Amino acid sequence: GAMAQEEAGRLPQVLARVGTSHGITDLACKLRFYDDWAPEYDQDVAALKYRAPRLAVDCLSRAFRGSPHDALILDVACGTGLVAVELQARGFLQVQGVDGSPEMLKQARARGLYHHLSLCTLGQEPLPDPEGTFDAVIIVGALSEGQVPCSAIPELLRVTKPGGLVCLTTRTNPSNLPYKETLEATLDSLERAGVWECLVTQPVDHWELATSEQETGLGTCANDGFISGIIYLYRKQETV
Ligand SMILES: Nc1ncnc2c1ncn2[C@@H]1O[C@H](CSCC[C@H](N)C(=O)O)[C@@H](O)[C@H]1O
Repeated sequence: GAMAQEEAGRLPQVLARVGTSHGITDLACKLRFYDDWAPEYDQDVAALKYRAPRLAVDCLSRAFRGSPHDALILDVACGTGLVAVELQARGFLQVQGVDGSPEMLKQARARGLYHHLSLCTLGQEPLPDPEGTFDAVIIVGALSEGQVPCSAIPELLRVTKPGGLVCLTTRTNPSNLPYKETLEATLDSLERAGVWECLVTQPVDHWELATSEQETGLGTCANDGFISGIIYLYRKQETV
């Protein structure tokens, strides 16, 4: 495909391509190309100031009545080694998930924090784990924008049991800035439906990028008007 299937089906392409299989050398090659930029992505989060991992992990435990020790936690391809290392110290002794880049997998798997990690990118297709599997899931830097199509996230929720916790972070408004409010309304519909109930939304640097204290004036010279980086935690299956 081109441009990761319009900056949406990127990962989804991998499941499509991995279906053929029987190509460990090239399958690694494709991932190897992704990992080429990978290091450039790491520094990118620092520039974005994704506090999520710090507050995100803390917030989950604060709202997570169950112990990550006895509960089964889930992490996605965006389960950066450090989040897991912090997760372990946080009190998570049980973790499962899926990741696309071996380098991303190496931190998690080689770390020895994740009980079981699986290679398999996706996005416009269901998550690898089954429903009612893990008591909670925590992914960072993966959303509708070629990485993890926001419709698929709810699949992660599906693999999460009721009363569980789902934690995610990425660019809130990479595009469709007004759609965020539309997006927020969508969560409420799911909450109302009973699928999941929004708990809290942790602060980030997303507001400042789109809106500047000075004003609209010289907007282009201000390099502002786009909201990015935000974290939030939702409960699994709850009433309104
Ligand atoms: N469902 C999924 N399965 C596997 N990998 C996924 C995934 N969703 C996102 N990813 C990961 O997201 C990255 C996109 S391309 C790599 C860029 C950089 N490593 C980064 O962290 O963004 C890959 O590392 C890929 O493994």
